[PDB]
Amino acid sequence: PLESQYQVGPLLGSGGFGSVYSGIRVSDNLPVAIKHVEKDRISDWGEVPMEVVLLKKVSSGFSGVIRLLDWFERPDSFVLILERPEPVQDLFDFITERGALQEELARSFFWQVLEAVRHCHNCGVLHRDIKDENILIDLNRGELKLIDFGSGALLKDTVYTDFDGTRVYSPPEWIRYHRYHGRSAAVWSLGILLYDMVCGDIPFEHDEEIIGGQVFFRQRVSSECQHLIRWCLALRPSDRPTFEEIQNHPWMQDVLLPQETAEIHLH
Amino acid sequence: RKRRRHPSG
Ligand SMILES: Nc1nc2ccc(Br)cc2[nH]1
Ligand SMILES: [Cl-]
Repeated sequence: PLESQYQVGPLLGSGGFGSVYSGIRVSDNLPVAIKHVEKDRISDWGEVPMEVVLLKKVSSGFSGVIRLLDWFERPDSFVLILERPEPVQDLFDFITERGALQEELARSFFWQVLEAVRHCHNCGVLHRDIKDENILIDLNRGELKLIDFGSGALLKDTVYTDFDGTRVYSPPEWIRYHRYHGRSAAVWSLGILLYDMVCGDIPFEHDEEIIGGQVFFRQRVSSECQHLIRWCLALRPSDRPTFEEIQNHPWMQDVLLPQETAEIHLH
Repeated sequence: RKRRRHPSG
């Protein structure tokens, strides 16, 4: 049974990830998101779509990744039931409405994203589409959640030569050579994300900007934060920081707790 | 300056 377990509400959005509806689990009124993905658009499979494999690998009590509650196969599609925080806003819309974020808030958000991406990598999962559009803010708890694992892959140490994430977050070695390694490409996208948070939009729109190696700051940003961004956006992948080096960076120290973040910046 | 979403997938 699928139409009897959940009450379907309005469409929340559609795109490369499929179509996602608001829903409620009938048994206990739990808020959920109901995500439909057409089979003809699923490139990678595992043992079910790769998206389901990856979501199951990262599922746990840890709150930094979206929780897959259940899934169903239909003749032409798969349906994924995801936890739904309420109230919620994705980080793209949040930055559009707020503009450039205060660095204390960017620090808290960026820290939580780093913890979530570390969790993915610990679980053998490479997300490959880290961006503000794919991060949800649980506004009451001040907790961020990664969503949209449909571009992801099993984490490996050899080279990737396929990519279907977001090009303006993709690294210059992908643009130039169609070759990247998982961790250093993730760090590049985290540099784009951090710039996005503290400047109000991403730094690069065009391939020539991505490979050019120049970061111009369009908002007042602290020297420490600029340093961390430029390090994550190093042109040479081996010149980028590890996740440990990012979290030990001086700009990242004294992070707010999630509930402190909600009370100061979200309530 | 225009801010926009970007497709993936
Ligand atoms: N793409 C996409 N995945 C989602 C998971 C939960 C909620 Br709430 C909204 C979502 N949109
Ligand atoms: Cl999702």
